Amino acid sequence: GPSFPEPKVVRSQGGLLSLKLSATPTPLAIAGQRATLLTYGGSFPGPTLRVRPRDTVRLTLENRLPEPTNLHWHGLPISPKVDDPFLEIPPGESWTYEFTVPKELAGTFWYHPHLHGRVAPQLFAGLLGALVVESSLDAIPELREAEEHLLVLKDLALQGGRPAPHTPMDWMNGKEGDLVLVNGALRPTLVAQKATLRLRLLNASNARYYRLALQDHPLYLIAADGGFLEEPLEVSELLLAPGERAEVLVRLRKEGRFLLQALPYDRGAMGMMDMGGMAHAMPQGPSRPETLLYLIAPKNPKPLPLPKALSPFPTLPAPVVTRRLVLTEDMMAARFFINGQVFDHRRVDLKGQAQTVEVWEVENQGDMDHPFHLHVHPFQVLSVGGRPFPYRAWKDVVNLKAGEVARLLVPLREKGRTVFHCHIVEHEDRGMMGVLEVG
Ligand SMILES: [Hg+2]
Ligand SMILES: [Hg+2]
Ligand SMILES: [Hg+2]
Repeated sequence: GPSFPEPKVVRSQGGLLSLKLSATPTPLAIAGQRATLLTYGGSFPGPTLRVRPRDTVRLTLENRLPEPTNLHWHGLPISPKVDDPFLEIPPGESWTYEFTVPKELAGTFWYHPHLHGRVAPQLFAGLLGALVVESSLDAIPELREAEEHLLVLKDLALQGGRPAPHTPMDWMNGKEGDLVLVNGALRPTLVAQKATLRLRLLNASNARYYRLALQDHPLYLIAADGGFLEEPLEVSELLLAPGERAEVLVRLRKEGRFLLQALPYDRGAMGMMDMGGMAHAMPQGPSRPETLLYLIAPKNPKPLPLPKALSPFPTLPAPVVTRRLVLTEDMMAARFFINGQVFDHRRVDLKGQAQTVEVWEVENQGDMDHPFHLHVHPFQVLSVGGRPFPYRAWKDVVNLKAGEVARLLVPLREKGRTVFHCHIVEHEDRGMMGVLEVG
């Protein structure tokens, strides 16, 4: 096969992507060992769905798991009557999701389960795949001539040839695994044929963070979770929290081998100690550095020039309401809260008006990082930790370190009931989720 493994792509045909996927336990070879995972389409990751604005998607999900499941069309601004976080597909049953891809949309999105209390074990076991919305912007020479790859960043732990079970500690911290994989492969080699790479990045991990840095190179950020930036932004490193996506250009500077690494990062995970009296909780400290892939540059690389511009960000109407959402933790109970409450699917927490803009102030009063995700309604991050964001782009997950406040500009789009929650998925399963109704 190609030296760099990527999920198989399924493309829309004549404006229609019609596909049947089964969620099924699947024996496969992964990282040199045999394991049974839970997969879509018999693969890990699931197939990449590649569509264009205005395409029709018709996806029938058959549930061959022993428990209920569903899909969340993560990042897509579509109706929560389709992207329905309350829908349960029982074992053996099927459900067809049908929607039209919005006209003003581009980027890397993804699909995975969202059923309260069951997300963490299902996602950890392999139920995830990417969804790419192609853009006319993709035809500009500076992108068209780049070598494009998808990197699905997802870790795993195996026990007895199956995904390792969640421990009590995993429910508190979010589960991380020792196998730190890219597209299900262990430290693959990417032998570049072109000097400019266009990498679409997806953190599909339950809880692991990826503090991305390419040896000897900067990265040029060109898209966030849900759309292009206005122009490329040069960065020395790029943190991807669980659920986040990004697209970068890499301009290879000389021949040789360069490591793409996940550098040490302390997200506030905790261990337990006993040193005289307490059987007390203690910081795990930063993650160990990981090599994600080996990038081999071609001979005499001469990168394309960067595009001068990408996509102008919409000028939003003035906001009509400000919200405050405070995140807190009870670590020893593995319970997590928004404004002092745990999720209740019967309880509406916020009621907003379609087509108005709201300001959401999300404050992390816990001691761990908490990435905050809102379904259905992409947002513009204005600032985090009191620092203004250095670009304008659509996001749907925003990371908050302990004590930080994020201020978000949230246009409400589709009407209906949807959810917002922590995307360390164990924390969502353990209560850190609320309900928004848009009318
Ligand atoms: Hg998600
Ligand atoms: Hg969700
Ligand atoms: Hg969290």
